[PDB]
Formats: sequence, C-alpha cells, structure tokens
Amino acid sequence: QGAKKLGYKFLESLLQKDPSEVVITLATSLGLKELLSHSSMKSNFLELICQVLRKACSSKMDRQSVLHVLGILKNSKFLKVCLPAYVVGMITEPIPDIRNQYPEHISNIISLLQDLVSVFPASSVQETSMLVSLLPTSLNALRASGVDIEEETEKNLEKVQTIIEHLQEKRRE
Amino acid sequence: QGAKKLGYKFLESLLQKDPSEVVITLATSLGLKELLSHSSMKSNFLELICQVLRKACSSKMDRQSVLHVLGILKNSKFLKVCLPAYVVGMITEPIPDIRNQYPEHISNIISLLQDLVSVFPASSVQETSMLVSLLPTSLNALRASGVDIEEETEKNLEKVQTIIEHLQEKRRE
Repeated sequence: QGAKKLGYKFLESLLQKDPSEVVITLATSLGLKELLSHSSMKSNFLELICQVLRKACSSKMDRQSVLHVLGILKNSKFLKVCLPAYVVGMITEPIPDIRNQYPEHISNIISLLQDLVSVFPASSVQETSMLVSLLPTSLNALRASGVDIEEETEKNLEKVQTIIEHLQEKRRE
Repeated sequence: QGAKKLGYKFLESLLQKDPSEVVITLATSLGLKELLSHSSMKSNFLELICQVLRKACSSKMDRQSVLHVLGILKNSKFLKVCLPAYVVGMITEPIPDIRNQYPEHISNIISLLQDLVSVFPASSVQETSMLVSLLPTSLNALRASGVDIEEETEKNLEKVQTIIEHLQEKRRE
C-alpha cells in the first residue's frame, strides 16, 4: 500500500528495520524517484531521508539494491539541489538545538558521499564535488558557533575530498 | 517588439547598448523571470546572460530598474541552481580554451555577487553564500591547471566573502 508513495511515517517505521529490509524496500518502491524529486523540502523530512539512505546503502549483502538506490540518488534533485541548499542553510540557523543536531546529519551526508564515490565514481563527480566543497564552510561556521564536530567526521570528509580531487584531476586530461 | 521571450540573439544585440538601456530593457521585459527560470542551460547562453546582467546591474543611473532586475535574479533558478552547477563544472573541463576563458565569467559572477550583497544583503544571503563557497575551489582548480587568475578578481571575492561572513554571523544571533 504505502510501499509506493513513501510517506514520512512509512520511512519512520522502515528505519527501525535492518539495512537489508530498508534497501530492498527502497529498491522495489515505485515512488523512490518521486521521493527524491523535490528541490525544496522540510528539514525533518530531509534528515529522515538521509538517515534512511545511510542505513539502506550500508547493507553489505544486497549489492543490486544498493546499486539501484544509489543510482536513483545520484540523478535526483534531492542530491543535486536539496542537500546543498540545506548544508548552506545550516550557517544561518539561529536556534541552537538544531545547530547541535546538525553534526549527525553531516555525518550521514558524508557517509552517503563515500557511498557515491565508491559505487558511482565517474558519473557522480559533480554532485559529490559540490557537496564536499560546501561542507567545510558549514563545518567551520558550526565549529566557531560552539557546535562541536566529531573528529571521525573530519577524517571521513578529508578522505572523500581526496578521492574526489583525484577523480577531478584525472578528468582534467 | 521582440523584447519579450529574451533570446540569445536579442541579448547579444542588447549587450552592445549602454548599461542604462540594458537594465531598463530587462526590468521592463515580461519574460525576464522566464529567462532565468532554467536550472539547466548551455555554457554560451549562461555566459551571455551573466555578461548582460553584469552590464545592466552596473548602471549607476537607473536604481529602480537595477532593483527589479536583481530582485528577480536573487529568487531565480539561474542563481540558485544553474550558476553553482556551472561553477562546479569548471573543475572537470578538459578543453583548455574554455578553461582560459573561465576567468572573465568568474569576474562577472563576482561582480553580480557584489551587486547582490550591496542591494539585497539580507534576503540573498543563502544564494550568494553558496556561490562564494563554490568559487575558491574552482579557482584553485584553474590555478593548478595553468589558467591564471586576475589579482583584482581575488580581491573582489575576498571582499564579498567578508561581507557574507559578517551577514551570517549577524544572522546566527
């Protein structure tokens, strides 16, 4: 029933399942493309979608489903427009409660970036480059505004930055 | 007559006029909004539009027309989606002739950013912040790939970065 027009409550219930169930539910869902086809979205819905995609694409068992989900993710307005706009919108957030919760979503975004640079390195260069170019600015803005960042998050961002830099360098020629 | 449905040839002819004529033609054109409502565009058309906006919004005579043109520009998909993607696409350009022409369009983009941060500082913080966060990466990529950058361009980008940083700082509280 709701396995097509994936709603907020449906994804909330689906997140509790194990990564295999989540990735197989998303890969066989018709509305996944329509789920990520929004350039504008609420913060809560975007964070839930990022959590669900982080958990699903981490499935070290269902390669074809992760492939399908990441292939839909890389060509979606969610990754191209919505996520960069949200990362930029982190800088002008006055409320401290949301600024303190931002690091978890940043970690989820960096994990999805690693997934993209490992599964679709050649065709997802532009989107991952835009996101890894926008992330350090919001990280410095949150670090200066009291919000602490986990060191592992910085390590992962530097790793994905190195991979993306090498892919851009090898595409320049 | 043909001043609506702003086409490539119309903007090519209009660019030769003085800044007052250009800005008044754009402000009184119905299709201006529909001209900038494209998230995807050709390189030549985007560069022509950026040149036209640089020349028009430089008009130190017609304040109302510059206000209208910049107000349409700040809320358009051209500035939100098209220009950041175009700036990111500079890094993976193999052709050297286009990489060598990029600095002029970068200077035009920085000039439009100065226009936005001086005319609409409060409401255009997000869009100008995304572009001033994406520009130094493509500048480093072009500087490493042999393409030289003008010193005045770097000065202007650092100035607009300082203004945007202070606006974000004053929006955090």
